[PDB]
Amino acid sequence: GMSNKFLGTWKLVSSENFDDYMKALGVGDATRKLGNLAKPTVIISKKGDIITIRTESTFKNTEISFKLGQEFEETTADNRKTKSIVTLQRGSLNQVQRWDGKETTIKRKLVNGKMVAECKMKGVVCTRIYEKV
Ligand SMILES: CCCCCCCCCCCCCCCC(=O)O
Ligand SMILES: [Cl-]
Repeated sequence: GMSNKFLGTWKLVSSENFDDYMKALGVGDATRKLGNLAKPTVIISKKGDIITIRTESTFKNTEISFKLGQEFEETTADNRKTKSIVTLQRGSLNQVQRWDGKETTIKRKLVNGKMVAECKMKGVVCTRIYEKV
């Protein structure tokens, strides 16, 4: 299953192309301004086969609990009501969000101890790097 190296508290240290990714989601100007200034902490925890990913930031908090491969209702930070699935592909934790005929992916993988989150929407790719704290 998911590597236990995912479990723990993660702090954003780098974000690239987040503004254009938010635009792709349809996020308004003022919201993106605070979204680009946020330095969220991500906590990944596990209770049995239920994985929990909590994101904490001054602006917004989110939390999703899921089992690999099983669709679930999700509310994103920008307040999208999506049906989402998390899968494992070569150790990569890949989350797909679907809503209003749209689709975006957030792929999380471990690289030299860092967690690297690739966010894709249409032809827009955003990379966010976290470090274990
Ligand atoms: C939680 C801070 C950002 C809040 C601003 C809302 C803009 C919508 C962005 C929602 C998708 C976030 C993708 C980041 C994924 C991650 O790095 O874990
Ligand atoms: Cl923050």
